[PDB]
Amino acid sequence: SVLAAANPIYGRYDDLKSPGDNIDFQTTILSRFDMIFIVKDDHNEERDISIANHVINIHTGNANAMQNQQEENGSEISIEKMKRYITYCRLKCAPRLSPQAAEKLSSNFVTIRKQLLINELESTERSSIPITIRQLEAIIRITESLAKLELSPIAQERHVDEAIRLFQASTMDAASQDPIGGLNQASGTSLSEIRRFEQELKRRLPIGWSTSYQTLRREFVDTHRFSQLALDKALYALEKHETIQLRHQGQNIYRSGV
Amino acid sequence: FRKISRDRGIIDKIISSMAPSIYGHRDIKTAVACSLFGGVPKNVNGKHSIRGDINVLLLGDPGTAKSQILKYVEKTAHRAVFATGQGASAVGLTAS
Amino acid sequence: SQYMMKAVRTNPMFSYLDLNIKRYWDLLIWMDKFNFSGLACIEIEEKENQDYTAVSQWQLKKFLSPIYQPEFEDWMMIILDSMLKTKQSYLKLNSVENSLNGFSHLFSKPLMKRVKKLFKNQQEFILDPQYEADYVIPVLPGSHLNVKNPLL
Amino acid sequence: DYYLFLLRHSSLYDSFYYSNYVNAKLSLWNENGKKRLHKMFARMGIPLSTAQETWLYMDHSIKRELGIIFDKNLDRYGLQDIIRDGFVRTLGYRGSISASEFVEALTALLEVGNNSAQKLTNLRKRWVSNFWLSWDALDDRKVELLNRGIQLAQDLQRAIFNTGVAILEKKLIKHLRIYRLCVLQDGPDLDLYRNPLTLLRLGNWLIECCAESEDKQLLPMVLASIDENTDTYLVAGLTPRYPRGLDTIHTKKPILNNFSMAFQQITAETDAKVRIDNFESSIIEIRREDLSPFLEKLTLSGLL
Ligand SMILES: Nc1ncnc2c1ncn2[C@@H]1O[C@H](COP(=O)(O)OP(=O)(O)OP(=O)(O)O)[C@@H](O)[C@H]1O
Repeated sequence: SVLAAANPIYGRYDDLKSPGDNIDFQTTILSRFDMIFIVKDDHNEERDISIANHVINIHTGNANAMQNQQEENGSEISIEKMKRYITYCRLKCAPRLSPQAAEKLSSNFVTIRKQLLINELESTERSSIPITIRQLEAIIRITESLAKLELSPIAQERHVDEAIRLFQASTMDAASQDPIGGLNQASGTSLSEIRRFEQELKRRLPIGWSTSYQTLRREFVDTHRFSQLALDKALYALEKHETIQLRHQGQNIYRSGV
Repeated sequence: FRKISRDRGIIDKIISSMAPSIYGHRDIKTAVACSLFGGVPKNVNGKHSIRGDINVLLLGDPGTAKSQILKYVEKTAHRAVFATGQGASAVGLTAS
Repeated sequence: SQYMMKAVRTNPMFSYLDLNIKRYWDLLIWMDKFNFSGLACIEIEEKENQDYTAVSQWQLKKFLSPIYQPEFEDWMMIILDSMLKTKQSYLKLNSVENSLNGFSHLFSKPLMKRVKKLFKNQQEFILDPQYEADYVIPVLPGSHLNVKNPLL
Repeated sequence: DYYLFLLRHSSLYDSFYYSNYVNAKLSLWNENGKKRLHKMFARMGIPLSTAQETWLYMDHSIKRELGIIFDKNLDRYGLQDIIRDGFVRTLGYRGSISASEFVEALTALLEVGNNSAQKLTNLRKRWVSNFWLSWDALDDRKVELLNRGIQLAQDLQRAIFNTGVAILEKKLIKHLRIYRLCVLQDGPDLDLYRNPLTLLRLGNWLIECCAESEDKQLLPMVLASIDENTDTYLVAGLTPRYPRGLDTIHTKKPILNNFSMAFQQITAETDAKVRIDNFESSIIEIRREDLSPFLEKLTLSGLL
């Protein structure tokens, strides 16, 4: 098995630029990795204080005085015990899938492979992180690995859900970078239509009161101004923390600020 | 050593004694002294290792006595190695 | 003040608003509406030095021990006087409002000695059952903090 | 036998290093004491590599002549008092054990083994539970528990030494007129001093270190340790001790412990939140807030 670590070009991910201009690994090598984790810093104050306290406890000697206790009680095991458990599990068990697990996995593969088509058609450029049959076999392997922990002789939907969630956290998150704006040929008319629609919406709707997506579609599209990409325009306006809020199961669109 | 170590202001004299003939640049001298004395490496439960050495960078205008400070550090250090620019290779600063 | 009132009333947006000035403040310390202090005059007069009244409404005092509540007010009455004196000195002499730089120098030394004496008395009498009437933290509506050392 | 810590289950260097008497007589907590010990071992004729081997695997020739080497060299460094006679018990092809090592193993088994009222109750329940662990080690069938006790004793003595050097280097001991105060508020592994026996270990270390000091005084000592979980100090009063090798002219009924009466007198007069419930009347549990005033009263209490 291969465990690899690397940095992007320019050092940081530089979320302002395209994903293809940030990852120098070709599609040939990136298809052989079951899980890819893109790691970023969020610079939050609470997390920074928690990490600072955790790191200072390590240096001042307060680490060991805690750790042994948990390793004693019920929550941690030593390296040698975990090594012996790993070797016992690998030499004793080799689980198998159930008929319902295959049905749940096939639909997830179809969904995650459909999404890539819409993303590639919208961005009019090929995806840097690929989704292939190896990505289905990876989820199968993760399901069986999860089953291996409990020495279970069969893998079921309980393990399938966790494997799917891990795959969504690892690879689908990396694929779905969702660029706010790249100023490329894709959405070229949108470069002005975004401001046009923002002005039309902010003149129609004062700082109070709300509207609906149904009305904001029907009436603003009867004039043939539809672009099929306005789904994320509302979210981008929401990102300003003032223009748009979504409430009531996403039905209600509320004007909250300038 | 133990007699002069208990005088107040020993740190100030140690800093002032770094590269005496160079005038000013007290922050550079403080950084050089801190790098020379160094920190303490650590190992937590034999599975987590923490480095204990200080690295220093000097970015400045030409003619500000950076190279002379490097030569002084080379002279004072117990074990020192010197390299410059294009005269070093990938395996000349590493194992071959 | 008259020019601002006329300008505000002139605007068609606020033609029907009623505005009246209630007080003039010379020095104001503002935390919230329930905690403030300073020096105010009801209305300015002519050729007579304006009469000023000193107000101090501090709800923060209510959560203190009975022995320290008078001290809180007494020390605020010194802070305000020192600030007024230094502001007058700065006005007379001629990023930072230099009217209030250096006011703490006048009342720092007495405050340190008073705090030391109060701490010594607290150490002496905190465990005395006779003085149990003092050093009692009051219970008030909206009180949540559970705190140990009254002088702190 | 010798006044050495666990000689037959550790090395010779370890026995000389972790001894209360040797530390008192040579001040091993700093560099000078370690250098003096190295010079002594060099003079005696034992290579430093050999003195660090296990007692069973130590050189036979050195082990045979240990008595003469001790007798002829120990006098120069003031350590001639480490030679004594004791009792050694052997059972078949097993190995020899001395009484001192046995009692240290038992004490180690007592110390470590296996909304604040419940927190104290659980601690007291565990302390009760350790009694049967120490009880089982007195049976000849259960020797693995005795070995475990020996290892625990070694670890505990190492921890005591580590805390004592920190106490002695930072000058935490405060010399008041009536007594000497030592309060441990910050540091690692303060969870070992919630047990009275470990605090008595550290107090015995400090008193032994002070007895051989050239300063001539017999003031009682006060040792206080914080528990963050309970937010209480555990406070113990310790009596002074004469030097081990001093003459018998001063020998009498030893110095009397007067902390019980003082604690009762202070507790009766004031409504302090103190707990005096241990069998030893010199150990109390006082809340964090009351420590600083209470001690002041003790200063004026007298009888100390
Ligand atoms: N206070 C000073 N500041 C700068 N230079 C000084 C000072 N005192 C003496 N010098 C002299 O000025 C000259 C310039 O120093 P130096 O050659 O180290 O400069 P540099 O630009 O840092 O060098 P390099 O490009 O080799 O790193 C040296 O001969 C040095 O001895």
